[PDB]
Amino acid sequence: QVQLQQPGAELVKPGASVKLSCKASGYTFTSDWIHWVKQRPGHGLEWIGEIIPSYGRANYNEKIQKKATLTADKSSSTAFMQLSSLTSEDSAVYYCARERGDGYFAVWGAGTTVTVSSAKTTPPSVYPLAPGSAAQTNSMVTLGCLVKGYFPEPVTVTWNSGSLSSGVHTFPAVLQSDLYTLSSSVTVPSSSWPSETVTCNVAHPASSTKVDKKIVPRD
Amino acid sequence: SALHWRAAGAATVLLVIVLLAGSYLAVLAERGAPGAQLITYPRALWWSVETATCVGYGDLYPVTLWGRLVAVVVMVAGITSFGLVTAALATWFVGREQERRGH
Amino acid sequence: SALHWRAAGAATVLLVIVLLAGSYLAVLAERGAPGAQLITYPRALWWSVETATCVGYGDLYPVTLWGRLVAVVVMVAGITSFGLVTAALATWFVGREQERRGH
Amino acid sequence: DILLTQSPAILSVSPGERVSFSCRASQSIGTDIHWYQQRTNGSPRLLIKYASESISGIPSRFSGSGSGTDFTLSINSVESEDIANYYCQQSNRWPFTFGSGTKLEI
Amino acid sequence: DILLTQSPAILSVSPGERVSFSCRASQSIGTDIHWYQQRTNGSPRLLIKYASESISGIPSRFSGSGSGTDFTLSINSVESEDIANYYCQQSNRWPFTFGSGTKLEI
Ligand SMILES: CCCCCCCCCO
Ligand SMILES: CCCCCCCCCO
Repeated sequence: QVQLQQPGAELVKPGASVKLSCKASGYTFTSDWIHWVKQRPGHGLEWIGEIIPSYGRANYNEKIQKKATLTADKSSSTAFMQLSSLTSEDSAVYYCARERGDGYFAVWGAGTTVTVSSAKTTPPSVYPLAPGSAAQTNSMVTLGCLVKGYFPEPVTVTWNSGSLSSGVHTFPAVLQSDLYTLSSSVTVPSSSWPSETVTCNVAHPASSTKVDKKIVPRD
Repeated sequence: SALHWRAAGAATVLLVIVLLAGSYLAVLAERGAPGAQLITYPRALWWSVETATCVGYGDLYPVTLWGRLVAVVVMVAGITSFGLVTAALATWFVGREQERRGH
Repeated sequence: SALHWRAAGAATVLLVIVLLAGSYLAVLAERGAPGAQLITYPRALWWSVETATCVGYGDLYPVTLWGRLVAVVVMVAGITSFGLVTAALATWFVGREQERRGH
Repeated sequence: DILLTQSPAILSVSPGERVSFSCRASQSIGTDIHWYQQRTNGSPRLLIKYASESISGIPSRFSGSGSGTDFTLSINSVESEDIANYYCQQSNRWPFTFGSGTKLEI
Repeated sequence: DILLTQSPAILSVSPGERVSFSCRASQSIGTDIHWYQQRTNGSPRLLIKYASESISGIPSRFSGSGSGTDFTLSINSVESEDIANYYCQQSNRWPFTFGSGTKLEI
């Protein structure tokens, strides 16, 4: 079971602050340290700081401007990171990781995508992508779903509630006028559709919305 | 069981406790100090033992005030503990020799 | 208070004095020697303790004649002091055992 | 602070060939180097700890070597699932630091 | 004798931007590096001691980092009053030595 649970996203206005959480499960030792790593789009892993919950002591990366404050709650086994007075430079995925006091990060959280912007949250509109009438099919058929007009990132697209993983491409989003848009592609044996159902599940953590969209032949 | 043997045992258990707490506390004190190497528990425990025995290879050592204070406690606990075993051995030999001399 | 306990205490206070004077004097002796690291009081005090306990990590040590002479005094004072505590512990155990033997 | 240099930034290999990633530390760090795999949009995943010790759940074609300042992460017979970014990380001295990462292309 | 290299000799930055001064020691000196600020016709003034420890009276936008041979003095959001020469100085080995200094231009 997931050892470290982090919220998917957080929208923050420039100047404002946010408190990210990291709920841990599994084995817990007094020698455990919870670390936080920052990763900006396209860049590498940058260490932010660490904290030892059993004692409450926290250390921070001295090479970068201090934006975080780490605390921990032993009773709820949760570690927190307060990011304050953010700017677009603080927009990135923030991972929490657990180290058993022996130097390596044995487990990482899924990460929370933080977006620092003035724009407003906007859930995505999900439209189906079924072949046209004159489209000739082969031994395989390609279907998809359009995820348009959302903010901020990200969205998680699955097929048939995750049971359909092979033959799936979810293209990187494209930003235009404070709104993102992407499409996801799925390919299955032409003989299996529409006999066997195909549905895309779109989760947009920033707005707590998860919508489904069944792909049916055009007619 | 005579006193000296009891104190020896107690000294030993206490040393073990000092080693474990010392290892834990050294890491706590040293993390946060750029350049520190006494920062993971396994090697910290080894550092605590070679400190308690005063061998001090120099492969690991504290660079902070509190790490160093923790080191002093470990050193003193080790010296005291082993010194106490020596005193117990002396008492044992003194007793045996007094008997052998018919006193 | 028996002699050995009194001497132990005195040995301890004296060691503390030797450590402080040793730290002060080491700096005085070492500054002026290109390459010397035993040149600031805080780490010199730490150097004095790890020398008195004979741990000798090797993170700091004197390079001059007088710094080394100062080191010898610290070493001897530490060895003597801790050795004296051991002797006091032995006396304590010897006394207790003589009683327990009804002598 | 220990600088970890991962060069080249990108490695291209044909399917099935053995590939090696380089990690050079700015100073000697014994074997306190760990390797992570990060696939597109995924979180980092531990592959090798302490330079050469294997982790359970990780394919056998993954191995690491080296000590001192030079380390290597090797993949015997690379396959599509190996496509990702690879990072080294040191735990010899505070603070822990990460290398810039090398991408594997097939 | 420890040589402290401060390069570049001059740093130009736009108002409000973060700036970083480099100080490289000819050999490892732990964190025994200190930073001073000297304005035109003024005497040197202590900014950071032991590489990263702050001094009272010095603005919070001033911070330092590094250990070993490489050190950095950073100013978060530089302003006019920061215009001056910046020197690093080592106290790890005798004799104490100073770097050549870096000028900050806005
Ligand atoms: C002997 C008491 C040791 C206490 C160690 C505390 C370390 C705190 C570091 O910041
Ligand atoms: C035991 C006497 C030590 C005296 C130290 C004097 C140092 C003088 C250095 O030039």
